[PDB]
Amino acid sequence: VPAYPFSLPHALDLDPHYAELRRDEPVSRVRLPYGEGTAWLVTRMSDARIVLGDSRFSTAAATDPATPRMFPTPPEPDGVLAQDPPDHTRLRRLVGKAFTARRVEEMRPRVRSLVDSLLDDMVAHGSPADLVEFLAVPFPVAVICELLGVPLEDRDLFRTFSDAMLSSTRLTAAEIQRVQQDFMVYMDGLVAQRRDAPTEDLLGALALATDNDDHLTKGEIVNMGVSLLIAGHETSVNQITNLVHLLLTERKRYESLVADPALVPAAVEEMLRYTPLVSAGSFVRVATEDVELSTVTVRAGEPCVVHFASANRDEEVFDHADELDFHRERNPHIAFGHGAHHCIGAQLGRLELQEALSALVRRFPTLDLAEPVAGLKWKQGMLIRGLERQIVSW
Ligand code: HEM
Ligand SMILES: C[C@@H]1[C@@H](O)[C@@H](C)C[C@H](C)C(=O)[C@H](C)[C@@H](O)[C@@H](C)[C@@H](C)OC(=O)[C@H](C)[C@H]1O
Repeated sequence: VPAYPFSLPHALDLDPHYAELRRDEPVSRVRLPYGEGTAWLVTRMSDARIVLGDSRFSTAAATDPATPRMFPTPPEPDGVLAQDPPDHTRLRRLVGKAFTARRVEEMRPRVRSLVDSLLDDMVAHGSPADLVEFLAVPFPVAVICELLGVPLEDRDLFRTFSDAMLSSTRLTAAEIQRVQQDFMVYMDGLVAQRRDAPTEDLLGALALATDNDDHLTKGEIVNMGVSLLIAGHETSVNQITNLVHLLLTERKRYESLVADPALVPAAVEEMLRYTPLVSAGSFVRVATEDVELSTVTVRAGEPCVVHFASANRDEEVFDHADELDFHRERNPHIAFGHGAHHCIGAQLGRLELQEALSALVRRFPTLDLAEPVAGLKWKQGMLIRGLERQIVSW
């Protein structure tokens, strides 16, 4: 009967319904915006983990246009989200060898230098300035270029492609396709260059063959490079803005990081959990077999959808879940998702946020929201929450 999403999202607030559903009906039936049929909506942490983690659920199935989904275009079956084991498991195994947490930490110095440069630009502009335009938008795409060892001259081409891939793209041409192909040929050439001469970047590592051993196709590598750019961009850009919003609207929080800069990483985790970056449910999971959740048993062929932010506010798991606490002992949030499809960029997402917050705290202890709160322009049509603009003063 009821439609999902329940209501239009306001700011980063959570719909009061979810909290009711956790208590009264953890697994509810719901009608999604675009597929045919009803689906199950999972609202609690244990259930969410089961749907995400257990092999009895398939994302590949969700590619059927008849299958319910949050977004208008049926999913592309090539998308790594839509990959099912064991082909998906191979991709993850191989890319996971190169995308270590150790490789990400080693980027931190170059990433610090990158934020510093962006902020210097913002100081050149003078207070007050749009933190979106100067920090949130440019920073993630630069970070990903660093990760792919793109030379500085060619980064222009990556920005255009990321902006063109977003559904909100202003240009919205027939030409988008022209950009896509132009970009694709470039990536081809970049991977071929890596095959000819090994580089220390993540493309370089993926290009290497121990030659008695498992490695990716050149075409697989190109496609993976595009996958990493797109997944990492939209989420990161808005997530930066969202953490800053939380920090400044109750400024006691930002002051807490000024006082103790070592608190930043803990704070980032807490804000990842607290922020409903994904306004809607999850990419759909269709049951290959009967599976037993908390309160209901899902029959094979029934579609499930997870709301990550609700799970993150589950009262069983988190004391004062509705409150924002940078001094939690444990924080097992699924802001990055869970199981097979755990965002690969989970470490590079954390790096990006920790480095943006630390830089702000270090260069601007006097940082404050210049735009009035009521004035704030939140993005309206989107799967992902974020501010169109965020004017700040220092
Ligand atoms: C704040 C930053 C980020 C957040 C909150 C985030 C969140 C997520 C979530 C929740 C998923 C899982 C969705 C599902 O399973 O239904 C996911 C998947 C993914 N994320 Fe992210 N992400 C972030 C940044 C990035 C970055 C920086 C990269 C890459 C550089 C990235 C690449 C991916 C990829 C490739 C997947 C696909 C998972 C798979 O099937 O292997 N994301 N992300
Ligand atoms: C990599 C990201 C990932 O973080 C996912 C989980 C974000 C949200 C929850 C989605 O999964 C969203 C449902 C996507 O799968 C697609 C609708 C797509 C159009 O959006 C996306 O393409 C976004 C960018 C995904 O590909």
